Amino acid sequence: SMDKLKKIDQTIHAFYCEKAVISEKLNEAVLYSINAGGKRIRPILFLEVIEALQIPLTESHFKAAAALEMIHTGSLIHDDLPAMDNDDYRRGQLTNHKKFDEATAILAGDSLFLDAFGMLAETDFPTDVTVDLVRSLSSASGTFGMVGGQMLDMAAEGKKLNLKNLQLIHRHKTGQLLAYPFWAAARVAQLDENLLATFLEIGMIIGLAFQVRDDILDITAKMTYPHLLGLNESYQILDESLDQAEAILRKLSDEIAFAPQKILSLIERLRLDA
Amino acid sequence: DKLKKIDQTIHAFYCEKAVISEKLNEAVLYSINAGGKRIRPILFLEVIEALQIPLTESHFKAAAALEMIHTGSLIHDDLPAMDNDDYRRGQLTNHKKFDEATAILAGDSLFLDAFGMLAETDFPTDVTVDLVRSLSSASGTFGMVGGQMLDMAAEGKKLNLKNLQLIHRHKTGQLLAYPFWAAARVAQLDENLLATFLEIGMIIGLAFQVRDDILDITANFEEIGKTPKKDVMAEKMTYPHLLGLNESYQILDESLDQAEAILRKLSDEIAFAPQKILSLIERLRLDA
Ligand SMILES: C=C(C)CCOP(=O)(O)OP(=O)(O)O
Ligand SMILES: C=C(C)CCOP(=O)(O)OP(=O)(O)O
Ligand SMILES: C=C(C)CCOP(=O)(O)OP(=O)(O)O
Ligand SMILES: [Mg+2]
Ligand SMILES: [Mg+2]
Ligand SMILES: [Mg+2]
Ligand SMILES: [Mg+2]
Ligand SMILES: [Mg+2]
Repeated sequence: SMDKLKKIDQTIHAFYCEKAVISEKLNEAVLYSINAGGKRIRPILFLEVIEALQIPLTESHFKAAAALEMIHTGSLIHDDLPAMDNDDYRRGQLTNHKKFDEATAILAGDSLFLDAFGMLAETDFPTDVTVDLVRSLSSASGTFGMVGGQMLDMAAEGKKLNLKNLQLIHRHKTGQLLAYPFWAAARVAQLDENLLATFLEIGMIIGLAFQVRDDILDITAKMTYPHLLGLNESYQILDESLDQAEAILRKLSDEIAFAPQKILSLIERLRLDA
Repeated sequence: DKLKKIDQTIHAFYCEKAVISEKLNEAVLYSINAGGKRIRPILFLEVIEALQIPLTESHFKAAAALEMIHTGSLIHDDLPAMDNDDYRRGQLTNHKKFDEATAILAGDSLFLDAFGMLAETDFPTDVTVDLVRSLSSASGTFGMVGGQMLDMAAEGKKLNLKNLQLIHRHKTGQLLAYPFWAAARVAQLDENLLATFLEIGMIIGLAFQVRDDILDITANFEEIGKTPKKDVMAEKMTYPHLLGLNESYQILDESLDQAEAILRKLSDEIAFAPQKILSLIERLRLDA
């Protein structure tokens, strides 16, 4: 009903504006990175799986979605730093450290990480649900998730590596937090164990597809699919990953009260053509 | 020994899961193992014990989470764009031992991992959610990171006592208040008791930064494990810079006195044995 993008941004603004401000500059810097566009694929997938499962959307679903986006946004800020990829622009816009300075951007990223779990604990979900969501969000973001993947992507700089090493980087650097929204929606829906596993499986496939798509675009728009396998095979892997994800979603819809059309449409907009 | 077990708990979190990056685990564990007084996690645990609750592995995990955020804050605080120290805890800072990128990510890990650690306890789930909300509140934009920004923005500025307190209560106060509040929450105490423990923690937390400011300009490298007098070169707003050393020593001493008096008063209102906590506060006292 209400535009999900607008509501997600309003949820985020409300978190920063509802409490007595301590540092105006910190709030400003954090919101700069939030308001600097973003397709919001991660929170949108969470919300769309919730609706697909016939659950009416509430304030709390938007907060859980927002928590996820805050972690994603924080990782981008740090990834751009001079000590990291040292980029002056993300999406044709000044990166945080260039808009402000290096110390501000390090702290803005730290805030988004730490704040996200506060956003997530503000929901009205049953408390056992919230605890699992926190555990899994940490697992997907930290030393055994996104941060680990970031370290391996650095550790990788040194070498040609095989498929196994490329998949290891992607799985953790990006795969985990693209899969989280699928698993998390299913957990909020209180689905049984094997359904949770299926939803996580979809998410990992979509995470893979998203990273292969990235690699293909970044050379039509080092340690990548096109470099490792060539373009032809990269296109093939993207296409069969999306097919595979779509087939599992359709099979669920033939088995439980699940209406994934909007998800299937979102996935269809990721496709690339020769 | 609590020190030993806190470290054991952090080690197990990192070693008992399948490693993704050996260099990340190495960088994180480097800063942990370089040292630290563990005042925060120890305070949490001593409150629990003072309230007559036998310690369990779950209390140590909650304590560890708190130390993990603390350690993350130090790694970032030491960075060249922040306070730029080559030394922390007697050893090379993370960014000098490895590199700046590694230090950034190691700090990030610690922050994100800490909530995972906290979520692994066997506490009732409403308790855990309360601790998560309050730990985030103490640590983030409205706590420690908020105070870190104020501290950087105040360099070279002539600020008043109110502004200085704001910096200190947020960058340092929040995460020393948290362990008192948190232990009382775990203990399931009533509202006015939670507030009393929070107040003891805010008193101790502000005093701790007064103490740190003092040490910065009076202690030697071997004593503080970090490069002396950075506050002077950087023109930080500090208690000695605003009020002078003499009044700063006075404030520290009387703040510690107040915290102890409230703790002693609690012991004739509920079942509470504060001796180890009082002992710990006594080790914080400074002489001019
Ligand atoms: C976890 C994150 C932030 C992914 C960063 O990966 P890259 O560094 O390869 O991606 P872009 O900067 O091109 O987004
Ligand atoms: C002053 C602050 C808040 C940072 C250092 O805290 P500690 O003095 O507790 O440092 P470690 O013992 O943990 O090294
Ligand atoms: C969150 C932190 C680090 C508060 C203490 O600030 P300082 O910068 O004075 O701490 P030290 O580096 O002197 O330990
Ligand atoms: Mg990168
Ligand atoms: Mg990058
Ligand atoms: Mg500092
Ligand atoms: Mg410092
Ligand atoms: Mg200091």
